[PDB]
Amino acid sequence: AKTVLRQYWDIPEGTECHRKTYATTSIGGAAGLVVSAYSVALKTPTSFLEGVARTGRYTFTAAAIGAIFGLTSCISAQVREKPDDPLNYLIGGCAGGLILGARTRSYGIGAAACAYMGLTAALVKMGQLEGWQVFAEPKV
Amino acid sequence: PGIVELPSLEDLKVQEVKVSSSVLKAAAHHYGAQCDKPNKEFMLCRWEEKDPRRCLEEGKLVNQCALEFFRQIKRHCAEPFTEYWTCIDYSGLQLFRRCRKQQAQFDECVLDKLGWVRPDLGDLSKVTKVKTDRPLPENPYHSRARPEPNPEVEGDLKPARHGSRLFFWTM
Amino acid sequence: MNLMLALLTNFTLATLLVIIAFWLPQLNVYSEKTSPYECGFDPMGSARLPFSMKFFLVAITFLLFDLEIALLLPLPWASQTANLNTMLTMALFLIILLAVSLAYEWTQKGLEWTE
Amino acid sequence: PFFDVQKRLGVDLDRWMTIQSAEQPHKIPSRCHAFEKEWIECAHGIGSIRAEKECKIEFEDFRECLLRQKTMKRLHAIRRQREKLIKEGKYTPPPHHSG
Amino acid sequence: MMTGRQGRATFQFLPDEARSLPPPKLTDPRLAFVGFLGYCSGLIDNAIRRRPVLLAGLHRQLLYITSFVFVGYYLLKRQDYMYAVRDHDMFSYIKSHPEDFPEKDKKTYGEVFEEFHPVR
Amino acid sequence: MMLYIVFILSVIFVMGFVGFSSKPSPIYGGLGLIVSGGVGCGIVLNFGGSFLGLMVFLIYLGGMMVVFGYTTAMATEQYPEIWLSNKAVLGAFVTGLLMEFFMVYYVLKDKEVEVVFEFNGLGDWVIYDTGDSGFFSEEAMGIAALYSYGTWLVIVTGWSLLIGVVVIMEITRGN
Amino acid sequence: MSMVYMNIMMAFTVSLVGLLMYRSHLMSSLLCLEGMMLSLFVMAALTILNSHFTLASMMPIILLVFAACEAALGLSLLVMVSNTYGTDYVQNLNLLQC
Amino acid sequence: MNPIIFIIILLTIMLGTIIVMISSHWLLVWIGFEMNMLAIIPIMMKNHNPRATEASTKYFLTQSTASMLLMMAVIINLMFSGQWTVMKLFNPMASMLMTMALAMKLGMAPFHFWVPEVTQGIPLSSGLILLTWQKLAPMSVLYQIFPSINLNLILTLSVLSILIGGWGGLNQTQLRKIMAYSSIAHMGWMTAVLPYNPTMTLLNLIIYIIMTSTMFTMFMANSTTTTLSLSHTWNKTPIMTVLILATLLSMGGLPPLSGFMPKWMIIQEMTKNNSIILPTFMAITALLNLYFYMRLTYSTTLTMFPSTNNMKMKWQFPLMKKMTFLPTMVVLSTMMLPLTPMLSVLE
Ligand SMILES: CCCCCCCCCCCCCCCCCC(=O)OC[C@H](COP(=O)([O-])OCC[N+](C)(C)C)OC(=O)CCCCCCCCCCCCCCCCC
Ligand SMILES: CCCCCCCCCCCC(=O)OC[C@H](COP(=O)(O)OCC[N+](C)(C)C)OC(=O)CCCCCCCCCCC
Repeated sequence: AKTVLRQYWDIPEGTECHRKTYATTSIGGAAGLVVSAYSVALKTPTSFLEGVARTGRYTFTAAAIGAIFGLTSCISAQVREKPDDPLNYLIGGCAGGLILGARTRSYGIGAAACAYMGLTAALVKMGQLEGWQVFAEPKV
Repeated sequence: PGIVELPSLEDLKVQEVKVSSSVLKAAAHHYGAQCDKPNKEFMLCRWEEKDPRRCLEEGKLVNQCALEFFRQIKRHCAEPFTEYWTCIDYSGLQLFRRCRKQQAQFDECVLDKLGWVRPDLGDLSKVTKVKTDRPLPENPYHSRARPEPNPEVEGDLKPARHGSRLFFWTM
Repeated sequence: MNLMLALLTNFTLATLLVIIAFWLPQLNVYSEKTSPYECGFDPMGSARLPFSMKFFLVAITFLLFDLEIALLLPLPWASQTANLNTMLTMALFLIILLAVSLAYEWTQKGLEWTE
Repeated sequence: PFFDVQKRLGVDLDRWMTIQSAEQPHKIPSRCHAFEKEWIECAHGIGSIRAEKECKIEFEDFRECLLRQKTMKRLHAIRRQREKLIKEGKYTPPPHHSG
Repeated sequence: MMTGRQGRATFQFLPDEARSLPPPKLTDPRLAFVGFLGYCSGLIDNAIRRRPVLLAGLHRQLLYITSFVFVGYYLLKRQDYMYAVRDHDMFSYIKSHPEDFPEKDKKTYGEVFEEFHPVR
Repeated sequence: MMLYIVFILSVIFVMGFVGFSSKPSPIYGGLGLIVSGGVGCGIVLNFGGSFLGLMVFLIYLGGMMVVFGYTTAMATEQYPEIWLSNKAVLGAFVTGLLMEFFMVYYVLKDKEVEVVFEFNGLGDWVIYDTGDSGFFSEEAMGIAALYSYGTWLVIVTGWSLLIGVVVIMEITRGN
Repeated sequence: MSMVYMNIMMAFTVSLVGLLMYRSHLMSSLLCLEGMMLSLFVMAALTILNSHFTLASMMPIILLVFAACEAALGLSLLVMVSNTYGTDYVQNLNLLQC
Repeated sequence: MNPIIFIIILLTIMLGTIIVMISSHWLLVWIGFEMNMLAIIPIMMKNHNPRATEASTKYFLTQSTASMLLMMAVIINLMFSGQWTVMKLFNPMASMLMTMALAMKLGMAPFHFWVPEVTQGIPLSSGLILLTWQKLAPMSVLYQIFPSINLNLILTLSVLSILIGGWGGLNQTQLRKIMAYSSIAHMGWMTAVLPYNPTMTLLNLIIYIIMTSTMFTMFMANSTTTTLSLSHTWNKTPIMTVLILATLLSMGGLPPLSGFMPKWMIIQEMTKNNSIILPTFMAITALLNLYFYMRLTYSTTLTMFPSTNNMKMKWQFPLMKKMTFLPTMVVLSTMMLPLTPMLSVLE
């Protein structure tokens, strides 16, 4: 995951949106495969094709969310000519939330996902600019 | 890093002692009594120098003295020695027990014709002292300089200044 | 090399004897001939059914005692040490604890087979 | 150790087998005795933070003796090159390397 | 962080160097609070076993108070020793590395410019 | 070539592991662990430890003999599964051998392989020591030091085996 | 890290993957625990014998001693599981819910 | 079980743990865990019922697997450093296996599935050993190998433990399962501050043990194992419900109670190391713990649930349970915040 993230953060914001969409879609797809593995392991599918169907259902939901975020957050930063703006990630995060609603067939989850995924994307962008550390190296 | 230094094939040239293991074991007790000084000199060099390249000259005097040892047996005790090591050579374990009668004949020839007295039990295992002019190696391990220790902390132990200083605590 | 060749020869001779046994004789195979043997009457059930082990507790204890031979077999070499007082103390301590284990199981009816 | 009962009581419970350069039966040496001794003496009393950078030379030699990674790579190159020369008839091995 | 301190006193409750520090006063407020916790233990002991809380077993209540105060006194000696050692190392290190702790050039507010932010 | 005897024994060592790791009837799984124990003894015995190799084989021969008795009592069914009777067992068996083949194929072709660690395919003989010992076996002298040096090891292991007997009786008492 | 260490470390991984993928029999999984101990014994014996670490030569023996205790302990539990359900199947061990 | 055999097996559990704490050789550390598992299982099988057999078997399978991974780490560490000392490991792969082996033993997420089930399947007294004493040995090892532990691995396990422990505890009505998921969540706080200040790991462990031992002692007094069984305590031992209220509030991290100290000190060390997002997330996620502690106070002390007629017969008998150290533990688990600077003795 370190490799893909470094690829994503090396591409300047608002440029090469085809590449950034590839990076985010990879991150989302990998997340959907990690969820499928545990779901298949802990909730045994009734048949092999029923479990391959479940893997494809979760992996496509996560890949679509990742693809829409990178695409929507990259064109927004391109049209506005504002690369270092968390508002671009807020738009991208909410779009990913809406895609989750469509896949779940629930308007309520679409609204909630847009609100919280939008904030999270904005917070991720701020941390990149400011230098926020989630797993900070010990210093004292 | 660096090139491993090796002696030339001319530095390793020496007259070998081409005698089988049964010959050496038959003469071992007398060999260790006569050739002690060059032997113990070389054996001190190996343990102090820890490098076979630094003890080649001593290693040649081991060969030179072993040859002179066998030449003296070849001049006076040729026949008794041959019978002795032929009987030791017969056994799979090269046991001394089975050749006492032949050992006695070999021991008496050297005693009369050379003055060699067989070492007693426990003599050859003694730790001995050797005089040598070779200087004692100073850095046989080629160690670097050891890192300086952390500055030691010493002095009078006074009370903590204003207590623990943990948030609002006064003590 | 010698040990491996000695093993190959022993198991090659064993194999060739089996091969001759199956290919030299005249065979007349039919169903009743190869049915399982139960003294003349058909077996009542499968031989693969569970077979209760009444000495299961003694069999577990064999695993623990069989590991004492691994700890005790080095004793001939251990007796060559210069620390005989320590070596003899721990040799007897180890054997004694092996004996206390036997005494405990014996007294607690552990060596008696289950009814 | 979390609680150092050994050090205070003066009893050696398990320190005698922690390193391979310690006293051995019949003074039998380990193959990497010199390398371990140098790394242990270099990094004594200076903490692992400093030893990780100030005794890096001794510890890399010690690891070379333990696993022989660099020696085997060097042997591989010589052996691989010799086959290439021989495969194209460009090198005749000497007698003492064949019999 | 002080586990490997140079002080070669390992697995000792109170290293001998701790005897250079003043002991806690028997009227120490921290020691009085520890003694009070012992009294609360005495009363809670009576209540769970359904005894007159204040009166029952005065012999047992005294042993609760004494046991807490006794243990508390030594935990305070070790507590003060550990903080004394913390300051000893800190000042020694600052002395051993003067370049890392320079004396800043003093300035006065008549010389230092501070931006002014109106509140209007 | 006999220079690769240790490597050839280690391939059988893995194949035996795939035998019981695929988990057929424990009767056949026990056979697989005996083969691995036998070759494992061979591998250790070629590095200079004869006591260790013969001992582990001796301990696992008695270990699987108790397991055999426990399999006929508590781990048996009407049709004990072999490495071919079940797709799950057969699938895991073929997978194990294929990975063994690829690892063996690449190490003997490239003389190297990088999986977590970096392995060298020159041959196990390149790391042996060129000096001889004295009049003793170094492995035997180390094992015999358990009683002169390992006083603490003898006590804990001795106590563990004692409590082991007490515990198994307690677990199996049933009342 | 010779080519022998590859197979020994692969044997441990095979037995570990074998232990983490139960089929039905508790006895089949117990064999994988004893298989893992065998790999660790061989890997430790090789390293110790190759480095001429004399005193460490007893460690592999002490490793087998405590492998038997675990193996005996695992068998004792298998007896009680069998006495309660008539088989050693792990699917019966589900009365307790996470 | 013979009382003498119970005492001997109990001391063997302690000896295994004590061997791990005093050992400086990795082999002895492994021997400590093996001795500890050998003695713990018979105490789980003491009542000899199917649920106890399942709990022991699940526990044995998990612990046995972890000990195999720990031995693999020791041997790999031996191949790359040629020494057995119990200190920082010298290979990254050895660290991951040892870290994961110690995570399985502790029951940290995602190796937590056994903790809720083993605790439910064994008596309260055996559960108290499982959730308090069994944590000393693995925490002893982490305390000594933390310099080499991968930061991402240890912090990931800590965060998952705090999440899974909080969520799992919401859907539980069994006290042993509530205490089990609470334990998993608290393991996260211990190992989250480990890379930054191992002293605060000891502080949280000591306070967690005291509070946890207090809850089991009070559940043991009334032989209550369910929420509703505990809901009758107000009608038999009213004082016991107040002590449960104070302890549960303390376990939730509410000041001025003792259980606020470990959170308060852990946030301090992480914020000194410029770790701000994680302490905030950890503190907020801990509100999940405080919710299902509050739910126990509601049905235990702050309300009066329906009783049953036969309860009147229990009014005529005293509590004959030993309840050892309960008056002392309950005080230490509630009123220790004024003595917080005493955490320096752990250094
Ligand atoms: C580092 C700090 C860490 C903080 C961690 C915080 C953890 C909290 C995260 C929890 C998120 C959970 C989201 C669940 C969504 C469920 C949706 C669903 O299922 O349908 C429910 C319903 C639909 O369900 P329904 O159709 O069945 O009907 C609901 C009514 N009843 C119950 C009667 C049936 O849809 C919603 O109502 C969702 C509302 C969407 C709007 C959400 C906006 C939230 C914005 C934040 C709050 C605003 C104030 C803050 C402003 C800040 C300004 C900068
Ligand atoms: C190729 C390049 C494409 C670029 C696209 C750009 C991004 C646009 C993505 C649109 C996805 C889409 O289609 O959203 C559509 C979905 C619709 O809900 P559903 O679940 O489908 O309903 C299906 C219902 N049935 C099953 C009955 C048919 O939205 C939502 O749930 C949103 C609905 C709630 C409004 C949320 C806004 C208010 C909350 C926010 C407060 C901050």
